[PDB]
Amino acid sequence: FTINFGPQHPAAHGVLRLILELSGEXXXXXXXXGTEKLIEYKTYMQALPYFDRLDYVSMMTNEQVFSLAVEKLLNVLRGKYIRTMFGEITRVLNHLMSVCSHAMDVGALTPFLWGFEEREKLMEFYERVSYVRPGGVSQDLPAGLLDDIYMWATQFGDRLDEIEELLTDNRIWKLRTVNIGTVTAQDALNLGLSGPMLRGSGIPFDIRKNAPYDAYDKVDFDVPVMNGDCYDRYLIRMAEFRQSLRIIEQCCNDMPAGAVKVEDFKINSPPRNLMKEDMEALIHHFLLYTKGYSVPPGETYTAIEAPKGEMGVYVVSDGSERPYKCKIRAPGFAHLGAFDHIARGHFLPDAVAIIGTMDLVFGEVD
Amino acid sequence: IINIVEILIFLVCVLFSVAYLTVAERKTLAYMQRRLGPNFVGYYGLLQAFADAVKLLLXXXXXXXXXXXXXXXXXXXXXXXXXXXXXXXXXXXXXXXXXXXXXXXXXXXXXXXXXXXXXSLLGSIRSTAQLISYELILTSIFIIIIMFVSSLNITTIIXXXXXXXXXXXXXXXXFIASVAETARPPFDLTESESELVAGYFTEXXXXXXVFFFLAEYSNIILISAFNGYLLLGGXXXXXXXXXXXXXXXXXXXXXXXXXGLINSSAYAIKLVFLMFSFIWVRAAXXXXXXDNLINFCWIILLPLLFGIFLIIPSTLYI
Amino acid sequence: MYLTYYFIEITIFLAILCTIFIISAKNPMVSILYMIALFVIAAMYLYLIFSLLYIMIYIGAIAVLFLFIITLLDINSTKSNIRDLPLVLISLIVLTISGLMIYSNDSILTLLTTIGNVLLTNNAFILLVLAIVLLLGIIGPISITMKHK
Amino acid sequence: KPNSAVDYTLTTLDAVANWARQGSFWPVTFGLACCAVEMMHVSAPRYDQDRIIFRASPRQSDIMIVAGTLTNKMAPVLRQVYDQMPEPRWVISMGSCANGHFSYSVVRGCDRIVPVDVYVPGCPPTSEALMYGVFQLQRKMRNTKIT
Amino acid sequence: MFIGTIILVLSFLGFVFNRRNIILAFICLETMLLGINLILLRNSVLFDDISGSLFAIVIIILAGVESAIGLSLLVSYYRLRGVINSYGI
Ligand code: SF4
Ligand code: SF4
Ligand code: SF4
Repeated sequence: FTINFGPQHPAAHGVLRLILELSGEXXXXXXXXGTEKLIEYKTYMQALPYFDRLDYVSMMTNEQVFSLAVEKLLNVLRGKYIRTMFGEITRVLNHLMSVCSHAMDVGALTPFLWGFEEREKLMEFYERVSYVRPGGVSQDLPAGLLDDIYMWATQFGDRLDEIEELLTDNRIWKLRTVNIGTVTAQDALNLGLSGPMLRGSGIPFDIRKNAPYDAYDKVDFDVPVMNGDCYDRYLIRMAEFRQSLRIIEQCCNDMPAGAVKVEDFKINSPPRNLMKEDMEALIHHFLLYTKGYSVPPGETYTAIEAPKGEMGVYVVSDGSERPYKCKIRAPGFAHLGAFDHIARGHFLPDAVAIIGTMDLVFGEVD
Repeated sequence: IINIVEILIFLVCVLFSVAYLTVAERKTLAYMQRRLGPNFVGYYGLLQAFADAVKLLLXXXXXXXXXXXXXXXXXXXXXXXXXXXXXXXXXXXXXXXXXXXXXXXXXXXXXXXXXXXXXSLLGSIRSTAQLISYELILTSIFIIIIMFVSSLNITTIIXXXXXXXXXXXXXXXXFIASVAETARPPFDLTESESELVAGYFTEXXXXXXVFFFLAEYSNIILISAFNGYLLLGGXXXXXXXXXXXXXXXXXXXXXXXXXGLINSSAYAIKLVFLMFSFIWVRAAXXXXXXDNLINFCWIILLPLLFGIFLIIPSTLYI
Repeated sequence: MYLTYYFIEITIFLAILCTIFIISAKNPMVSILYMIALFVIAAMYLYLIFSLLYIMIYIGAIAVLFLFIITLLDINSTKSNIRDLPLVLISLIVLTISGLMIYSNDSILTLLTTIGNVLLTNNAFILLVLAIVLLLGIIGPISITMKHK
Repeated sequence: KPNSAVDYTLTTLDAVANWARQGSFWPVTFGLACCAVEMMHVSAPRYDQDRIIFRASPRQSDIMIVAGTLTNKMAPVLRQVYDQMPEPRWVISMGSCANGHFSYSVVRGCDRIVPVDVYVPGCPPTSEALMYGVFQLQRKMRNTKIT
Repeated sequence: MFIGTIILVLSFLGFVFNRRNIILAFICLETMLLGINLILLRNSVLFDDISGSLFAIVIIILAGVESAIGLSLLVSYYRLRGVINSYGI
């Protein structure tokens, strides 16, 4: 006697074969069914188009992570500001989707529509640019970058509050979330529960702070904080939305004239106009796009905070044009191992709410 | 004979409105969400009701989970019960308010039947229970309004009401909280869908769905209208009827027309507003978690109204 | 005039059939539906208010309870000396009569039906007892199916 | 094909239902990866197309939109949903993955398991391109389609 | 009263001959109660005023109680899950 969750429309998409054993209110026997292999057979530059494919909503977190680790292995400002801006923009796009998705999953539609309008403003900022590369970035933004983010940053802080205005003063959502979704902080650490799912439960360990990457050190970010539940994980992400918007404002301000990718010819490739004057640039251009570059023989793993948890690329390089083995530390897979424990004894309609709060995407998991 | 045209027109109208109301909820909610509902299917968007309800019948689609012909029978009873409730409005019926109570008693029977897969049927029993709770609530309220009145005929209540939703504002608020709880925010979540079961609504299958939603919205227009006669303003500008409203009628001239219309336009306005409340309550909405709806009514709303029975006659004998 | 009204003894004809159908029906659910229809025929016979009382309560609640119980509780169903034993007693029924016919040969060669007046008033002792009888109704199960700690 | 055929151009009855069909078309959402995310931008931009959820049964909808990567394991499930759909049914293949990143864990094409009416390339294709595919299915239901 | 009497009879017959079943019984009894109510109602109308109408209503209330009692009796019987005691019965 079980409930086979899905098999296509559980409440949104995914796919799901969450064979939920039940007895009223019991045993989550999931089944999460070769990117790991395909990446091996692909050059470092080629793995960029593959990278964004995993977590589609916060694709840039995937890009940054991978690009960073590859940078560290290889040893490669106004470009680092663009990343901090884009990482947070993709964090706003990824936070919007999840808040709404979960607001839709158990409860009503309405917030989801609003979520999507601001998303359409970011996808427009995504079509305008395309973006991240191992040297830096594909190309420069535009003169219409500065004045456009402000129009989005002004007509967002209000909008961020209407979604909150409805949810903070939770109608049924308070009765449905408040106790549900048991996450002991010790046991979250024992189950390796990534977080923003971990920081709501009380523990204050986030990669952006513990191990700050490019331009995140120089930017002023606030302290988002009670009891490991769906409601408090849901609300922390709403505060995270406003602090992200404050990073976007703070990073839009600190944007002067600069180059976009690492000048070392063996890495990147920024000629575009120089293809007509230099010989070393074509011999290089042809070679980078045919063979590529061979990194140093050794292991590397650089972690980056995604809005869906802990993103890390474990790249073993055997001095080849391609990575010898690229194992992506899956935030959504790590978080899901705590479902059989968190949803144990919980309700069936709440078993949908307990899943949306985890902030999962199947593309990242598998 | 003459009555055949009087019944026909009315029912054709009722059905017309039922069909359009689907498109209404659509457009209204889209306005809330900053979007537009059925943009083309019109002109206006009038032909989204028809061209859709025509498309489910043309599909013309059955699993042993529900007995052969009992599978497409609850679809018939849900509509047949809704048919009676509208027809029982037009006619006077000397004992009318406990004729309205006979139909909402008999409507629910189709839910217990609907699924009678083991577990899906279990899910049906939940809704069966859920409905049963608020159906008891409404009766408690019907009864309170009869306490104030004593005359069981619906008409006497409709006509009796220079006040209606002034004393009974709290009661009416509780009526809408139950009137919606019988079908919209909870039932939308009470559907559950675990897994597939039952898509958007009760395994539709086509074209039984056409009579289902034509018992849903139909028994939302009648469910709100019913609330209107009992609790709300069941026709006319009463402040004017107190201030000497006759002026406009007496100075109008003579035709025996527009006087019969005024009231219908007022009731139309009432149901329109109640429907809008229904439009937004579906928007604002959150969870239901069946046990978290059983707890709400049995332990709270039900004993709240009980205490009211221990006030109405006491303050009547005061 | 109005012959159909005169022939509405059609109620009895229907009823006998509808109950012979509650018996014949395999299995319970159809029989439940049947009890509803039979009660509906009874209501149609009350137009010949007790229909509306009968429809609101019997069909309204009882029937709902029978349908809600059958769908909840799996139960169901469809000569070994003791089974033969009742039939043994009926062959004695025939014998009594057969012995008797041979015995006689010994010397031979505003307000609408109301009800409230008497219930709330004269029979208030009963109305009070009916509040107490309903008490048990709800309490009995709460002390038969509970299993509390 | 044939032009103004029969005694009197009617013809009317079939086209009446077909016009009603094409614009009221019921889509069954089969969300897999990124393509399901673009297909949601589609609903934000939908007005007449609006019907998703009819996707959950799935016996209530006519238009099967396969959006995302079809894993070889997912292959027998996608087969049973299309078979568990009602008879006048259409299929829209959304995405490079559902049309034709070719791996060892994914089906090389969605047409291999279920017959495909309209193909929409892109990675993921823009919302308007799915609308164009929706119109490619609209003009197809109308008997419009040819070379 | 003619109708109600016939209904009562049928109900009684169905009661015993039991028809093995055991499930039908409660339905049958409820039917019997209805039948009687019918007989009395005709008699009340024959007589006039609150003579039988009240007793009628009572049996109705009482019938409700009986169905409650019977249904909880069934819920009580039919103990759930397959756990065994040890030699005591
Ligand atoms: S490189 Fe060109 S050919 Fe390859 S995917 Fe990019 S677009 Fe297609
Ligand atoms: S590829 Fe080599 S030989 Fe061919 S022209 Fe270029 S650099 Fe000189
Ligand atoms: S097509 Fe591109 S968009 Fe759809 S799943 Fe495949 S990878 Fe994603």
